[PDB]
Amino acid sequence: YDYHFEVNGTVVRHKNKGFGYMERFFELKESCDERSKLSKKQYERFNALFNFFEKNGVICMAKDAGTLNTSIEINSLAYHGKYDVMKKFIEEQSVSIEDDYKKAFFLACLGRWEESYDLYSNIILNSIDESNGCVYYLSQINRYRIYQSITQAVTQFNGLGLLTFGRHYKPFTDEFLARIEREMTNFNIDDLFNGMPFEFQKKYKILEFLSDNQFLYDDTVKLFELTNKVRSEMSEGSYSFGMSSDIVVLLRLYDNLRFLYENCLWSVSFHEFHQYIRNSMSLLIEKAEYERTRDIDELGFSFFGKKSGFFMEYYDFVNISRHFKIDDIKNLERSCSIDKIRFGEQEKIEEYLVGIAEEITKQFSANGMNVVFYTQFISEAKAALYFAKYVKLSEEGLGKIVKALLFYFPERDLDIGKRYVWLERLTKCNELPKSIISIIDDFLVLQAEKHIDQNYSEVSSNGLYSRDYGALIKHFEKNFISKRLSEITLCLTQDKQKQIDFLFKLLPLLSTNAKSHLLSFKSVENINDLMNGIRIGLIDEFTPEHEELIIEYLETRKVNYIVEKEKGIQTFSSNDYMSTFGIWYFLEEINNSKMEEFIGMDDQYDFFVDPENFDYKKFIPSWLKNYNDKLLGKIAGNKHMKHHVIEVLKERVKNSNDKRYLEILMNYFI
Amino acid sequence: YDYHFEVNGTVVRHKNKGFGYMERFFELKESCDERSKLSKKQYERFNALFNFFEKNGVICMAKDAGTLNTSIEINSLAYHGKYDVMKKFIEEQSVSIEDDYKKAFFLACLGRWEESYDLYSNIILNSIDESNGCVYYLSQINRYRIYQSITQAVTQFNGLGLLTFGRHYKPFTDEFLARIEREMTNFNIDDLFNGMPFEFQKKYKILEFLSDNQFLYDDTVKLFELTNKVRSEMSEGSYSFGMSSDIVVLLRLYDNLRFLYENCLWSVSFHEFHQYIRNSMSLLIEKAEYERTRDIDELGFSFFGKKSGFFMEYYDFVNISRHFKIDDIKNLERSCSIDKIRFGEQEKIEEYLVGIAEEITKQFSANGMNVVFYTQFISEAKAALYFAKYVKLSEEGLGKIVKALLFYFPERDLDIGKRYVWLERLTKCNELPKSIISIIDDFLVLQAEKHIDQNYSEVSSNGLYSRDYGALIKHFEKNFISKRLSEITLCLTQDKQKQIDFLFKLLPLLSTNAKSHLLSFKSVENINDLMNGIRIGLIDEFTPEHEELIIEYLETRKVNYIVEKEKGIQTFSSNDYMSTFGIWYFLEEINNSKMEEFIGMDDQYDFFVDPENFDYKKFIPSWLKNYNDKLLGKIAGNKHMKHHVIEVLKERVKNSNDKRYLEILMNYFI
Amino acid sequence: MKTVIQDTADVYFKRKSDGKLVFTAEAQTASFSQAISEEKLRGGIGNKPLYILKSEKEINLTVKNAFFDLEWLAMTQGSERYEVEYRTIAYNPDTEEVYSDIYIQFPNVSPSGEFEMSLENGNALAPEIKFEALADTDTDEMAVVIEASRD
Amino acid sequence: MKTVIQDTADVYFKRKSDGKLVFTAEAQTASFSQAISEEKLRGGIGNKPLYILKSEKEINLTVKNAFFDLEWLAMTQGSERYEVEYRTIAYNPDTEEVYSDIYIQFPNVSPSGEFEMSLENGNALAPEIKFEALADTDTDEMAVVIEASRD
Repeated sequence: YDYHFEVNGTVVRHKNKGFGYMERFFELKESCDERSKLSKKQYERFNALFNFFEKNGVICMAKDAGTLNTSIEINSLAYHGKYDVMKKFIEEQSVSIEDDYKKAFFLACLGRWEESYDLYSNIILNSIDESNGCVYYLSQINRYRIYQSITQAVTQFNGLGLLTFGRHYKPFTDEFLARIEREMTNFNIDDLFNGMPFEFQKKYKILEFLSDNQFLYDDTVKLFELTNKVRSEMSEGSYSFGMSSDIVVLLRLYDNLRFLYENCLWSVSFHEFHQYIRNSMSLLIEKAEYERTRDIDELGFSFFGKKSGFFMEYYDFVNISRHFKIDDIKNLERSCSIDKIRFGEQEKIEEYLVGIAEEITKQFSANGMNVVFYTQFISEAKAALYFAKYVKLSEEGLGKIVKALLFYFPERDLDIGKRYVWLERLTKCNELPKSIISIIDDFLVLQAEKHIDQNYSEVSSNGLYSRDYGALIKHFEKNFISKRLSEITLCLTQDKQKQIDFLFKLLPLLSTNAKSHLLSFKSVENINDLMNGIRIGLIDEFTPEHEELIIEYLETRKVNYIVEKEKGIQTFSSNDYMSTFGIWYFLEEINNSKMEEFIGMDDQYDFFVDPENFDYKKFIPSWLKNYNDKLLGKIAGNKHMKHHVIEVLKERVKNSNDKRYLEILMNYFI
Repeated sequence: YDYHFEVNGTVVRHKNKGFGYMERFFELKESCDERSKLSKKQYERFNALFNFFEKNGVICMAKDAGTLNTSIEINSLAYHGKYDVMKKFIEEQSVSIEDDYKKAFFLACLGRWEESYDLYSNIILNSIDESNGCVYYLSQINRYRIYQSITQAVTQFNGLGLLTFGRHYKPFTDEFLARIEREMTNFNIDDLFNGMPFEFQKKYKILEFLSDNQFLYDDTVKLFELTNKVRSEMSEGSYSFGMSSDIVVLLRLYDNLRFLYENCLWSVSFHEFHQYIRNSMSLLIEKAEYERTRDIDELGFSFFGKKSGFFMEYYDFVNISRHFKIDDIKNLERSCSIDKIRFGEQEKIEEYLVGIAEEITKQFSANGMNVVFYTQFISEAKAALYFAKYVKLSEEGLGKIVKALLFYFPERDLDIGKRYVWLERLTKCNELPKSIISIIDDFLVLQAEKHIDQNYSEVSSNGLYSRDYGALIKHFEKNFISKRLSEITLCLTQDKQKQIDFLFKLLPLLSTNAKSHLLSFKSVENINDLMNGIRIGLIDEFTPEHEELIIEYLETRKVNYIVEKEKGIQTFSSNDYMSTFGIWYFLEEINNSKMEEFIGMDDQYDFFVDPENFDYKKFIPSWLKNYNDKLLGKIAGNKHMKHHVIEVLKERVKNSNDKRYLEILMNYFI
Repeated sequence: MKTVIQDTADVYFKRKSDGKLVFTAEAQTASFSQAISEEKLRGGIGNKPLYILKSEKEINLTVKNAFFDLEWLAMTQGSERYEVEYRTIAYNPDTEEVYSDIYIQFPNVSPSGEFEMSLENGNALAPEIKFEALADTDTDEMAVVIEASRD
Repeated sequence: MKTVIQDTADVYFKRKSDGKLVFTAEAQTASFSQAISEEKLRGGIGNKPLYILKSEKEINLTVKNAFFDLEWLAMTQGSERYEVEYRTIAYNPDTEEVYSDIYIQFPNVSPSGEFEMSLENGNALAPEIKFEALADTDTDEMAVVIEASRD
């Protein structure tokens, strides 16, 4: 506690009273003539000290501090995610203990936890007879962390494994867990540093924090202090001269990442580390969002002209791809213009994402499923793909990404609507040439041919299905003939009701001969298929038979409502057409006045069917989000639906932070 | 770690592989017959245990828990802030060692650290005669904490306090400083617990965490995790059933306050503790405001179909006054709409503010005012008075707080403009009785009498003075006209000049003979006469009498601007009179055509006086903030450039969450 | 008795085509949310339509209490997509009497969370798991609610 | 060398009636905020254009150092204003060369120190001090600047 080493890289004296042994070192550093007055022994000592200090990031002191330039460079093979070179390196005969240490860290990173304990045992037994306690202490930490990992993995395996994984998985052998429990039953962590030789405890005080959990604790307390400070700063909208709260956060963040990774300790892959990384990154992106829209009153242009916007690099991409969670990502992007921030040096992030795709293909192609490595990698890959939509990606890279995503990804964590939305946002930034169109064609062919039997039930989180898959293709491509489904239709004789209907929703992607053949033996007038026939306008305008079927469904719905009200039951359905009758009657699609006989059944039905006599207190404000733009245009022309929606917009716009409501108010109603 | 105890009092099996004797005790608690199955000794131990547990609120175990209502009570006289009771209690003769410890804590709370340190030494000396361990450890921690208080206090007195006060108020004899420095030279508290005999650590291991600084670090990290969870459910429209992640925050805040208050520990008066309360409380108000307004389809109100509404109580107000600051209250007000929240327990609040008021009056009435107590009372008094905005005041209470704030509050910590802000801040939610009229009147009188000097300046950071006090008086009731006050302030046989500046000050409360004397004693004309008289009574409907003055002012600013252009020094000139002059030009208040000779030198002037030839790329969003109301509507009736202001307001409103921007854009422009 | 104000709920999960009791009991978190959104996935159509009212819609929910079951766990030790039913009690603010019970059931569900806690400190069990609301083309799905208090 | 981006600033204090000088070599946080907001009444009365805009103006600053200067501090050891003159520089993004210096001067400043910095652990000094923009009743004051970059 004699000096402070600030995050910037300066030195501040704390408790010294005699000679300043610290500042004289930098005095010798700056001077050149006085360098030569040391002997050869002292010269080589000073050279060693110089290289050590330059590599560890210390530069100069405050009284000599000016415009400093700090950087981070991680050479650890784990961070770059080149698993191939790791499985190449492990196939090598080690020469020293440090090589074994790096190998054990590798097997821990590759998810091969089993023999990782064996290598830890080897390094523990072959290290006692030498004077370097760093390796021994690090081995202790690694083996304890591994043991805890096995215990928690077994706990969550026997807890919910049988239900989430489909079938129970026992990757860990019984004798191994029995032996590790027998030898771990009486191991405490609070005494490792105290109960190990004196020399380690004086010479290496610098390794004390790794003993207990207090190192993450003391990182997180400072992180939280910075979170409060930054939040207060955005609330007040002040300025930060010199160094700012975000650069110090980022520098401590990078320094912690580098130290935690390079020295090859396993604690980098756990939930608390995830929270640290996540809250730091979330603060960074949120402040980047906020600084974009600073008002600037009289001062900003003089100092910060041509705003140096935050540039997101590969170092800023891999971490987000690795640790975040999809729920957290959709939490964050709803409060920021995530599209706006630039993306520099796309080549290395491209190679990163292509690497994920290729090793995903290699892993899932093999019959050997390494479940242990499988657990902690799904979220990594999903976050990588989620953030991959925010970068222009090479055409060959796009092809690899789409061919991996549509083919090799499991159905377990990727619903059909999920996969579709993911690919849609991916294609938002990149064009649609013949390649990715061809992969989507191959995929829809594969899913269509897999559905031929009478028990291939299909599910989706949103009931999206291949309908909108084909709709996207029709939205980009125009004359797509689909010789494959054309042949499939040519081979579709009869007694394939599920197969016929599912492809029937893919009508625009068929050929003229294919659609002519499919028109026969087609499901004639199913009410749901009436809705599907006028989804986009297959049957362009309403026919009287369609209205008769609509009134039949309305009678069924009203008798069902009577039964439910007798039983006191309220139902919510994804196939709620209740709004739809009111909508089509509102815009004169149907001229039948029988719709008024069902007023009071559904709140949206009442709102749309009877504008004059609707109870405007029953107007849920979440209904406007699901209306078309021209529906919003026509809703601002009728006097009945005018006096109240303006007030509703007025009150939600000040009682909510949802910008879509503001857009609806601004663009259309005013 | 045998069992994990919840914040609500429930217990769950943690490390039990045998008999769950919590379960046995719980089933014995509800079984009177089994209670009677114990003899007198065991029955007495059982009932002592029952009293102790109900003091800690141990209710039951998890699986039998239904609805639980844990009580919250603080008996500590310090928490209630009865300082006179504290002085009376210490004044009594010492009785027992617990009494000695409590009275030492009382000295600490009132601030007299000098004597309390000696008392702590005395009790640590005399403790050996009773063989009690807890007193020993608490006295050690108190001594450590008080030494920190002293050393930081004296260092900031030497460093900054001299600049703040102007006089070096040394509160300690140097002999005491030498004593405390000599006695504690190389003591590190980490081994304080480690050195106390083993019988203690088998008995009082629980109080260990209080030793190191982690005693706050643990709860800080846990609270930060709860904040993360709360913000995670923040922007999702969440509906968490039962004990939601918010109630636990208030529970933990209360239990931590009870632990750190009722045991007579001095860690209350530091920043590190204050962080806990300020953050937990801010989160409470945040989620309360969120819960106030939301949208639901059918089931949103079905879940937990009631809300506590965060009904604030006297405990909450004590927290308000104790652990916040003016700035923090400011971002609370900016963030949440505290004005809507409901005030509960309307009675004890006036006891609290009356106690604060009388403490101020006795502190600053006689020549004896102790800087030691002045160190800590300022923040609490400021917080209480500043938040007293929404209290429903009582006649005697409102009078007491008002003359307490005006009369006896130190003038160094607040200037006249800020008193002016604070009184309206009190009067916002209530009316102005004759009592307030009389008190504020007398304050104006003796304050005008206070500043009449030769070299005094009466500087203010807000620029508003007692004339504006009279202005608010009139704005609520102008029937009272100045009685003899203008007479006593108006007796001047020419005499000096500063009283002349405060003479036209109080114009709208003056006698008719007083304004006749005004007319005799020089006319109504000055550069500051603009924002003095045109501020109060002249204002409009004629002002060509100052056309020569505005021409001269334009000439001065013209030579200023041309010198700036020649040199490049720019300037600023905050009290922008040309702004008011351009406003006059726009508002038809100026018909002369020589103002067009001044285009191109001021941003607002160019925007105002030259609608046709003002470039619109030099837009300023800060002007969108304030505006006006009636002339804002006038300029909203614009024809040529109606769309540019609307467009810039649109751009700011979409890109900013400021509700006042929305109010300005929607109320008049729409 | 001063100010906490607590309540309780009850959570059940079933399985299709069998009367199987394989799930936890009592939700400490019981966090519930509803998500409805729309995008430009149909930024262009052949015009003259009626509408589609896509609205996406999504429901999320999570619990953590453990000790799910042991007998049926043994029988499964040697894909119906599961079934969930809920029981909650509502009180009248005027009387605060036990008079109404709320019935909630979702036919299709999917518990999909991370299969890794990876925590340094020993936990008190409670493996929190989130749930999602699936859908099929057939009919209904999502929520069917029955209201008690026929008094 | 990759991405940090740092700069510096200079802060000079002075009290009137003589050319006394305190200075801070750096100002780490240096939070600068100008707040302009209005107030609540409804006086109205049609023949009264409000023209308010509530100019008011209050400025918040922040300074940290370890230097109070030794000459007269020891003289007082054994209310004439505290004016501050900020010093700083600016750069041209096209050239990134030292060509411009910026001077900020305030002629009415009153230090506003909060007297409860007292904390739990020994920190790296940093006695955070905040100021406030004061104003007399005469005219002008506060905002005045000097601009370099003549070339």
